[PDB]
Amino acid sequence: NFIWKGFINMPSVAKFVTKAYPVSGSPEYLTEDLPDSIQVGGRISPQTVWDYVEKIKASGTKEICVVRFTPVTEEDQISYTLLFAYFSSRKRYGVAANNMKQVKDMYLIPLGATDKIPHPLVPFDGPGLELHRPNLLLGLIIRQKLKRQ
Repeated sequence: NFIWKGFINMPSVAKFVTKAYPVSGSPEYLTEDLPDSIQVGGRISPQTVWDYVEKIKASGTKEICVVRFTPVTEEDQISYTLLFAYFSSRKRYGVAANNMKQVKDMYLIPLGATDKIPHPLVPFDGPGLELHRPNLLLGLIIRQKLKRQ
């Protein structure tokens, strides 16, 4: 199942619809906690500003929910690729500006072909990403627990 379907809008440049699939959180109903359109507020220094995720981790098998985005239409895939191309070229991450209900901060991570997988997210605990991937935009959010029902 897709956990969330909705828009990812960076004004003018990338505006598109995308489905969100779990990568490092247990998937059981979280569409409640997310709006329909995600406005991209700006940027953040990914290569150094790992530290905020590191500051979050207190325990042993602690997850912050990380999802991958797939565009639903051939049309969405162009805008998708533009937003990816936008951040990947500049070596920055996207940041969401929208009223964040229980989410404090949310980030879009352009993941292309990395030899070492961005280290501070790799321990997934639950699902995970495949080795044969396209260029992917990931959503960085919050989960805790695993098997819900």
